[PDB]
Amino acid sequence: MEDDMACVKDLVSKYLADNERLSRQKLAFLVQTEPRMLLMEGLKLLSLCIEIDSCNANGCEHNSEDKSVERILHDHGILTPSLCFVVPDGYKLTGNVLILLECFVRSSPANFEQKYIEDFKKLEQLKEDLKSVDINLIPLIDGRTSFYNEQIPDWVNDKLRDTLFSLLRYAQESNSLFEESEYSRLCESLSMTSGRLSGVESLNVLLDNRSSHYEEIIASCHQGINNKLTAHEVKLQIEEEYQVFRNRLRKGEITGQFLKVDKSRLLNDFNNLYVDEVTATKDNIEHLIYQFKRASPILRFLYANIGHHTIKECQMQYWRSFLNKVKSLRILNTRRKLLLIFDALILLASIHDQTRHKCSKGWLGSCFISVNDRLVSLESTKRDLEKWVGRRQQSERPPDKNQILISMFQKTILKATAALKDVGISVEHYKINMEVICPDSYDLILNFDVSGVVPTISYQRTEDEKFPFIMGGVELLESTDLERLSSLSLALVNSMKTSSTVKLRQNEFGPARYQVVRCKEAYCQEFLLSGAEFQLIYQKTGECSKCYAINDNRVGEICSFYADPKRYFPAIFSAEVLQTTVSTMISWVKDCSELEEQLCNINSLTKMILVLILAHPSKRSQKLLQNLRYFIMAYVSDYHHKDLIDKLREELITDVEFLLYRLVRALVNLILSEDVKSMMTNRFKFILNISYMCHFITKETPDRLTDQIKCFEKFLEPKLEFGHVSINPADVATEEELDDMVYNAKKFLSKEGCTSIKGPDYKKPGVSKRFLSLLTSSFNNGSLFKESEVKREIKDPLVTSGCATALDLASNKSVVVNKYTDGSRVLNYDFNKLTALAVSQLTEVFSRKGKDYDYKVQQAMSNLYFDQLKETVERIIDQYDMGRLSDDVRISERESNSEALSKALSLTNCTTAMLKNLCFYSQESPQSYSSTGPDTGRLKFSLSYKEQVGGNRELYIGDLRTKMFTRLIEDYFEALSLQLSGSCLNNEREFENAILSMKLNVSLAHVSYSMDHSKWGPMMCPFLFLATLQNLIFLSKDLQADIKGRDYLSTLLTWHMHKMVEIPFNVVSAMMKSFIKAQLGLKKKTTQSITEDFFYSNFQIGVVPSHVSSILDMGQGILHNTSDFYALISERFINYAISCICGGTIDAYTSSDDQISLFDQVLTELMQRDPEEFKTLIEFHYYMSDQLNKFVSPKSVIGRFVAEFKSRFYVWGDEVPLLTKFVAAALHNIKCKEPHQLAETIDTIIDQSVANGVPVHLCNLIQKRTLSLLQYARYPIDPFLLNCETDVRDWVDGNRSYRIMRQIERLIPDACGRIRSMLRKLYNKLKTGQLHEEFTTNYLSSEHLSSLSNLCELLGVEPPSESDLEFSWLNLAAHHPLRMVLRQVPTIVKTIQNKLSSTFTRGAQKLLSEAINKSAFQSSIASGFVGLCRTLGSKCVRGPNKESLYIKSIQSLISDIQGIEPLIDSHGVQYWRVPLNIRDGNEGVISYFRPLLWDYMCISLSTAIELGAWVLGEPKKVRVLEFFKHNPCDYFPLKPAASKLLEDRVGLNHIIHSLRRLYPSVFEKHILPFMSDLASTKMKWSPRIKFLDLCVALDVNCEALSLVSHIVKWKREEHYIVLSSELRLSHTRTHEVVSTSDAVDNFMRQIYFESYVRSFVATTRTLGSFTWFPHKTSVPEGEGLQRLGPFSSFVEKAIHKGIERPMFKHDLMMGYAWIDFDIEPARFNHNQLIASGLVGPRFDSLEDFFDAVESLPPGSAKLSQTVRFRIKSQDASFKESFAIHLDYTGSINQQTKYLVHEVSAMYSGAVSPCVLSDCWRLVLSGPTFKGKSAWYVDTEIVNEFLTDTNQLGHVTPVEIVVDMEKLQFTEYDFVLVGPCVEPVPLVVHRGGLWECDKKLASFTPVVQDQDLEMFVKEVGDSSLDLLIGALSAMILDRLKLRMQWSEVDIVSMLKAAMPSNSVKVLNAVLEAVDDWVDFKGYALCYSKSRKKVMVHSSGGKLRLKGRTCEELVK
RNA sequence: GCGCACCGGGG
RNA sequence: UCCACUGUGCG
RNA sequence: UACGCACAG
RNA sequence: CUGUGCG
Repeated sequence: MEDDMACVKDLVSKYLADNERLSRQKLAFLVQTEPRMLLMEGLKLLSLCIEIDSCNANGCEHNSEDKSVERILHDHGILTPSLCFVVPDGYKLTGNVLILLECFVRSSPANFEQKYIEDFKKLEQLKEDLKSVDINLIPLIDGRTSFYNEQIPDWVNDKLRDTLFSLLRYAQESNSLFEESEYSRLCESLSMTSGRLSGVESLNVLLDNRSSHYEEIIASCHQGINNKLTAHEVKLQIEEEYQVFRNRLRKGEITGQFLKVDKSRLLNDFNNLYVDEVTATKDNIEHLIYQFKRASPILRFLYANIGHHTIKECQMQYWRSFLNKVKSLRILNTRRKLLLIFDALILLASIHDQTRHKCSKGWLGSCFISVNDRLVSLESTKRDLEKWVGRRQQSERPPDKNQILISMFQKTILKATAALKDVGISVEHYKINMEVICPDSYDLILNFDVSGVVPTISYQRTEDEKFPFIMGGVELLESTDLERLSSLSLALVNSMKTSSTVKLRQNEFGPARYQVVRCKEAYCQEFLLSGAEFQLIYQKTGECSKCYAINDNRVGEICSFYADPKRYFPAIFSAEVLQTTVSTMISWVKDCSELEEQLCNINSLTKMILVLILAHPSKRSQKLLQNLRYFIMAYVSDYHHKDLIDKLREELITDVEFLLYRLVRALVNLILSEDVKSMMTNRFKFILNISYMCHFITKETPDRLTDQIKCFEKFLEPKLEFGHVSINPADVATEEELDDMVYNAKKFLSKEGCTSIKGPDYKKPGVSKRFLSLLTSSFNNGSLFKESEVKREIKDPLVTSGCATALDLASNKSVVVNKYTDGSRVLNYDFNKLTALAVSQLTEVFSRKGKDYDYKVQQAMSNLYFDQLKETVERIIDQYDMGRLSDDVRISERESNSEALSKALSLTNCTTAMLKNLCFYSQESPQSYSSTGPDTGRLKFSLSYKEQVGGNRELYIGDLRTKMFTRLIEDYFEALSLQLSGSCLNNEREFENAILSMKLNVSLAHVSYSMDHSKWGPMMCPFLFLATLQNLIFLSKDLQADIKGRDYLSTLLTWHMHKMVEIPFNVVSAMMKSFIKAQLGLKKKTTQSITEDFFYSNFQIGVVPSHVSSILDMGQGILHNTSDFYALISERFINYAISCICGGTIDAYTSSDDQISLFDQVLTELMQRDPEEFKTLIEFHYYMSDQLNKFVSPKSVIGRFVAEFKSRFYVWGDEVPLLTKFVAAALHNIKCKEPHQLAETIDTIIDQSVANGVPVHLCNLIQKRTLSLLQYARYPIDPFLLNCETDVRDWVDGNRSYRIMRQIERLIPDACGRIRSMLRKLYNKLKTGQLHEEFTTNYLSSEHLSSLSNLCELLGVEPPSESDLEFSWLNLAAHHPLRMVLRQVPTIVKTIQNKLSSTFTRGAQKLLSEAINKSAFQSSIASGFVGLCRTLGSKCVRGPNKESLYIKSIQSLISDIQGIEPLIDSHGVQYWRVPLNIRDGNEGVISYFRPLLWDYMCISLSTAIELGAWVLGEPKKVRVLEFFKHNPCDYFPLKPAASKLLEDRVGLNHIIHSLRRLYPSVFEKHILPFMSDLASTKMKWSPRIKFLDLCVALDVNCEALSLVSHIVKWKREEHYIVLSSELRLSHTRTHEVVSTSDAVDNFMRQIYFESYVRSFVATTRTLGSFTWFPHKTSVPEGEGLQRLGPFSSFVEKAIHKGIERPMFKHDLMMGYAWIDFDIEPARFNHNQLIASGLVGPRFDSLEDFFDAVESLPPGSAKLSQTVRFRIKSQDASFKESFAIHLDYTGSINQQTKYLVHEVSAMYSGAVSPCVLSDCWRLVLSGPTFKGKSAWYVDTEIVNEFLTDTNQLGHVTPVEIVVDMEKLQFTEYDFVLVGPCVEPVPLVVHRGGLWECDKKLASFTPVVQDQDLEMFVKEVGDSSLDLLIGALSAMILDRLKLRMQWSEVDIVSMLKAAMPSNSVKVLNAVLEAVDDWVDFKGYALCYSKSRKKVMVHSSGGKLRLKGRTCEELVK
C-alpha cells in the first residue's frame, strides 16, 4: 500500500494549485504516514481550499494565521473587552460593522443542521460583548455538501477522496466508525493557539494624566547610564576596575570578607562563643550528666526515685463516669444543687469502697475529685449539704434528714436513668451498684473525717532542698524518662479541655495568692507512673500559659512550674520512636575506630539534648541548633565568610539554654576532634541531623504582640538607616513627598566604590551607574547569549502571555477591604480616640490587678500634658462603652479572596471572568490614571507576621486591585524570563539538570560555591527594576512594540513604587500605651529603642503614624519573578566579567536568591597553584555582586567537599538523609477533623519521610503511634486506616490502595488468592473488551455476595467458600458522614461542568458561592487532637433516617447479638464474622457492616487500572543470600517502576467526547452551553477507547466509587533515598495460558537477548522464526501492538498482511508527525579571508576587523549558514533530520551592516527535494529574513584575527540586507551534497536497529533475574568470552542511556548460573566496563592499581573515581 | 521556673 | 478579632 | 475542577 | 446543648 501512498503524494503535489497560503497545510500533508492522519490532513486541506475560495468570493480576507476575534480587533486598533476564544475563518471590518465568516462542508442532512445551529450559537456568544463596545456583528455561515472548488479539478478530487478512504479501509481495521460524525469533527482539530493578549495593553483604555513627575523619574533613570557600549569598552572598564581593586586589596585599603578555613581556629571560636557567661571551656561529661538531672522541676521529676489494686476498678470511678455522662445532658435545673448532689453521690461511693476493701483512690489528703474534674474539700461539701437539708426541712413545714436526702437521690437517679436510657444505653453499661444508697447516708457522711497532706501550689521559685525524692535514680540508657514525659505531656494536653464551670472560691487573699496557695478547690488531671498515682493541679481553664503543680497522696507538692499546654504534643505516646531515632543516629558513627572509647558519652549527650528540647520548648533554643548547620557546613569547606561566628551566636536567657549550649559544645568536641580522621562523611551527616533537631519544638509563635513588634522593627529599621520614610501619605500626593521620592531615586543610583577616595561601602543599598551601564550594554550587544538561545526568534511577551482567570486568585486566604467615611477611604488613625482607648485599656488592666506614685496616678486616671489627656478623655467617653470605640479606631478590615471576587463579579456585565474585565471593564473602575496610581487610589498593603522555624519575617497583604495589578506584572515578567536558560523557579527540568551538574562537579573534586543573599526582599526595590527595564532592548529590530511594552510596564512599576504600607493596629496601640506610661514617669528609661523614639517624636506633635511609603522595600515575595529575572541577568553578567578577567568558566544556577556555582578545571588548578589570585578573584566577585545591589550572605561556602542547592546536600559521592526533620514533622499535632482524613494525611507524610532516607522500621512505629492516638479516643480501628507492616516496595512501587490491599491480604490469607485469580482473568478479558456486558450492572450495580459468586463462577474458577463470605468490617457513617462538633446529576458531569464553566461569569459566581459556604461550614469545626477526642463519643453517628447515636450505643446493639463474632490482630485492626443466617429481621444494626471480599476486589481492580497488572500476581517473600555487610548508613537512590507510557494517558477530551457519544442528551444540556473553540475542541484518538467508554458508563450509572479517576492518573517518577539492607529484603510479586502482553514481552526479550550473541537483518522470516510471536491471535486489537516499539508499525502492516519483504527505514515512523527547524549563526571562512587581502598583524577590536573587511573588493565577504529541520512523530522514538545550507556572497557596509549580492542553496539529508521548497517557504514565514529579527554571526573565526581574546561572547548581532526575490528557491536551485545512496534494510545489531553504520533507534525492555539466568546458561555453555562481551556490551549500552540495573542482582545471578567461575566472569565484565554501575541495592567498580572489584560503602577506606569503596571479596 | 519589645500571662 | 505571594507532592 | 496537609523559597 | 478515654 506504500505505492498507493506514493501515488497520492505525487498527484497532490502535481495537481494542487501552487498557492503560497496553501503551502503550510500542504507541508503538513506530505509528511504523514498513518492512513487516518493522512486522511485527516487531506480533508483539512480540502476544507482550507473550500473556505479560501468562499472568502475570496465573499470578499473577506482569509484568517491564515488563526487569530481570535479579540486579537483581530486589537490589530486594527479597536479596544474591546475579553471575549470567548473564537477563531473565525474570515473577517471584514467596515468602520463599525464586523462580518465574520465560517465555512464547513457536510454531506449528511442529519449531520448538517446541528453544525449550523452550533456555529450560530458560537457567534451569538460574541454578539452581545461586541455590541457592548458599539460594534455591530453580522454572522455569515457558509455550509456546503461537496468537496468541489476552483483550486483543484473535480475528477482528481474525487479520486483523492476515494483513494484516501480505500487506504484507510485496507491499511488497518481497528475502528471503522468513520461516518460523517467522527472524521468531520476530527478535521477541524487544528485550533493551535498563537498566543493571547495579556491585558497590560488594556491600560490604553484609560485617560493618560502623566506629568512632570513621571518624566523626571524617567530622566533620572537615564541620567548617566550608557547602554550602547561595545564589548571592547566594557572589557577595558572591567580590566581597569580589576587592576585598581587588586592594587588596593593587596595594599590593605580593602577588607577581605573571606577567610581560609582553619579547623582548630573554628573550634576555638565556637568554644568561646558565650565566653562572658560560661565559666569554663572544657566541661566534664560526668559533671554535665549530674547537673542535667537537677536543672528544672520537670527534669528533676523525670529522673527521681519514685516507688494489683490499681488495675482493679471500684465504684467511685463508675459513679464518676456515670455522673459525668448524665451532667453532659445539662438538666440545668440549678447548677449548685446538681453539683452538690453529684459530690454527695461520689462521696457515698468512696465511703462504700473504703468500708468494703479500704481503697485509697480518688483522694488527695483532705480533698476528693468531683464530677467535673474538680478537686474539692469535704468540709465545705458537708457544711453546704447540711445547710441545704436544714433549710429545705424548715421550709417544707416531721420527716428527718436521711429520708429527704434519700428521696432526692432517688428522684435524681430516676430522672437521669429516664433521660439516658432513651437514646442507646441504659444504666447497666456503667457497672454501678445501688447499694451505696444507705438508709443512713446523711449520718454516714456527716461524721466522716479523713486526715492527710494538704495539696498546695507554689507560684514562686524556691530552693531545691524541698524535693522529697532522690534526684538521680533513673539512668539515661533506659526509656523510663521518655515514658514519664509522655504521661506528663498527655496530662498537660488534657488539661486544656476542662470546661469553665462556675468560678471557684478564693483560696487566699492579697499577696499570699501568689506565694503559696493551699488548694481547697481546684482542677486536677490524673496519671499513673510505675504503679503510683499523681495529680496535675491547676486553677485556670483555657489554652493560655499557666502554673501547674504535681501532687501525690503520700506527699503533696512534688514540684510546681509554669507551662504553655499547647507546646507539649510531640512527646505523647512516642517513646519507642525517639529511642529508635537515637539508636540509628548512634549506629551511624558506630564503626569509627577513634570513637570506640566514647560511644557511651555520645549516646548520653544525644539523649540529653533530645530530652532537653522536648521538655523545654523555647523559641530561642530553636535557633542555636539551626545555626549549627551552617557551622558544620563551613567546617569542611575551604573559604568562608568572616561574619559566620557573629551570626552563630544567639541571645539566651534561662539556665536551660546555657546547659543546652554546653551539651552541644561537648558533643561537637567529642565528634569533631583533631585526632579523628577516619569517617568524615558519617560525622558530617551526624552533626547535620543533630542540627536538624530544631524542628521538634513548634512552628506557632509563643507571643503574638511581641512577634508583631519584632516584625515591624525589622521592617522599619533599614528604611530609617537609609533616610527615606514618608509618614501618612495621601491619595493625592503632596509636593514635598514627590520631591523626596525624586531625591531618593537620585540617591539610590549614586553608589561609588574602588575608585573614589573612601572606597566601597559594603552592605549599603543602592546600585552603581558604571556597573548598571556595563550590564545593560553587555545584554544589548549580545555578549551574554549562548549559542542555544539564538536558534529561534524572541517572541513578544505582550502578545504571547495569556491573561489570568478570575478563579486563579480565589482561595480562603485573607485580603484587605477599605473603609469609606463619606466619599473617600480612611487612611489615618485618630489621635484623640486612640489615646482615649489607650487610657481606658490602662485603667481596665490596672483595675483587674491593682487590688506610691503609680497607685495614685492610676487611681486618678481611673476616674474617667495631664490636663490635655483629662479634657480629651472626658470629651470622648461622654460623647462617644468600649466595643464600638475599639471597632471605630480600625481603618481597614479583612475578608476572604472568594468573597471579594464574588462582590467584584457582581458588578461586571461581561460574559467571561478575566482580570482585564475586572480591572478596566467594570462599573466601579478607574477612569484615568497618573504616575502615583489610578484615580481610584494608590496601591495599599498591610503588615503582618509569619510563623516559622527560626527568626521573624514580615508579610504584606494587599487588596483585590493591587493583587490583580501585581499578578499582571508577575505574569509579564515570568513570560519574559521563560526565554532564557539557567532559572529553576518555574522549570523543573532546569532543577534536575542543576542537581545532575552539581553531582558531577562534586564527583570530579572541582570547586563549588553555595550562595544565599542577605535580606533579598527588603533590599530590592521596584525602582531598580524600572531602571533596568528602561535600558534593556529585547526586540532589537522591532522597536515599535518594545516602546509601548516598556511604557506600560514602567507605569505599573511606578505604581508599585508609590505604594502605601499600613502599620498594624495592635502595634500602634501598644506604642501609645508605652508612650503614656513613659511620659508620666511610671516606666524606666535609658534603652529607648529607635522605633520607640520615632513613635514618641510623632506622638509629641500630635500625629499618629498610619501609613509609610518608601522607595527602598519590595514586598516579601510580592515581586518574585522580577527578582528572579534580575538575579539571572546579574549573575550572567558577573560570570561573564569573571571569565573576562581570568581564563576560567563558571556555570551558575539560581531560583530566587539561592545559587549554586560550579567552577571548571582552570579555576581549581589556579586555587591549587596560586591561592592569592584565587582569593582576590573571590574578592572581586563579592565586590561586583555588591555593586549590583546583591549582598552575599554569611551562609555561603566555597569548597570541594560538600555541595548544597535548596536543601539537597551531596558529600564526596554520598547521599545525605534528612531523618530528624521528617521524624519531627510526622509527630506534630496535624489539624484534622475526621479519622480517615488524619490517616491519609499521616500516610502522605510518612511517604514523604520515606522518600528522604527515613527507614521503614521507624515509619511503622510512627504509624503505630498514630493508631494509639486514635485508640485513646475510643474509636474502632477498621482495616482501612493504616498499614503497620510495610516494606520498601510498599512505598516505592505502591500507592495507598496497594498498602490497603497488602493489609487486607495479611488479615485473611488463603482466601484472597481465589479473588486475585478471578480478578486477573477478568482484567485480561476486559482489556480486550470481551464481556463488557455482565460486569456493567448485573454484578457491579447489584447485590454484593451473590453477584461476587456469580462473577467468580462465570470465569470458570472455584467460588469462595461460605466461611469467606462471612468476613465483614464495621463501617460507621454507612448512611451519612459523621457529625463533627461545632465550637462556634452524576458527579462526573458536575466535575466536567465545573471545569468548563470556570471561565464564564455565572459559573464562576456559582462556584465562588458554594466554595464560600463550604469554607464557612468547615472553619467552625473543632480540630486537632483535643477536638477529635471531643467529637468522638459525642453523638456523631448518624442514624438510618435522621437521628444521632453514640458509638457506645452501636457497640451495645452489636453486643446484643450472639452470632456476630469480633476478631482482632496484634496491631489492633478489628473485623467481624457475621453469619448469613442472622442477616434478616435485625436490619437495624446489620446495615453498618460491609463484606471484606467485595471491597478488596474493588480496590484491587482500581489499583490494577491505575498502577498495572503486576499487582494481581502472587506475592512472595524471597530468601536472599547476604554476601556483603553494609554499613548502617549506606543509602541508595531508587526509581519507581513504571508501566504506563505516554500513549496510555487519558485526558479531558476523551471523557468529554465519550460523554457526547454515549449520553447525547446530558452532553447537550450540560456540556454544550459551555463549549468554546479552546483546546477542548481537539480530538485525539487512543487505543484505550472501549474500556474508557465502559468506565464512563459505569461512573454515570452508579456513583459508589470513581473509576475513570484512576485512569487519568499515573505513578510519579522521582528519586527515593532508601537503605540497601532494607531494599534487599523486600517482597516480590511475580507474573505467571497465553496472554498477548506476556507473549509480546517474551518476544521483545528474546530479540534483545539474541541481538548480542549475533547480528541479523530484520526480514519478515527472521522475526517470525522465534517461538514467542503473536501470529495473529484471536483478539490482537491494539493492546498487543503498542508494547512493540519500533516493530509496532511493521508487524501489523507487513507480518499480518501476507506480505514478505524486509523492513526499511520508512517502517519506523508511527503516529502523527510534524517538523521543526532551527537556524544556526553564520560563520566566516579563515582561508577565504586570508587569501583576499587580510594578511598582517591581528586587530585590536571587532570594529577594526570590520573596517579592515570593509576595505576590500565588493565581493570579498563570504558567509555560510545552516538551517536544520527535524521531523518528529507522535510516538517520539526516532527523528528524521536534514539540513539546508546557504552561501552568501556580498560586501560589509558601514560597521554592523551586511549587503548580500548572491545566494547559493544546497541541501543534505534523506528527504526528497519535492517538498524542500515548501519547507524553505516555512523559513520565509519567520521575521528573520524580513529585517524584523536579529541575525547572528559566530565569533570563533573572528578571535583568530584579534590580539586580545576573551573579549567577545559566542555570537555577534549583525543585520543582513537581502532582496526577497533572491531567496525564493523553487525546486531546482538546491544541489545535493550527500552520498545519495539507496535505502538499505535495517540490521538488528546490539541494542537496537542499525542502518548502514548508523544507529537510528533502540529498544530496551525490562530484564528480570530469571531471564538473565537462562540467557547466561544458554550462552556461557558454548563459550565464556562471548558471554563476557555480551554482558559488557549490555552494561555499557544501558549506562549510556542513563539507566540502572536496580531489578537484577548480578553477583547472585552469576553465582547460581556458574557456581565455579563467577569471580573471573565478574572481574572481566567490570574491567571491560570500568565504571560505577548501580545494581539492586549496591554499586560495583573495578580498580586498575589494585586488580580487584570494589564496592561503594560509606564505611569503606579506599577512594576510587570520587567514591568511597572497599574490597568486595576478602 | 511561661513570655522575656522593661510593658504580657498566671482563681 | 488573627497568617501574604509562589514551587513540588498526595488525598 | 476545588478544598485540606507536609516540605521548600 | 456536646470529652472522662494511658498501647
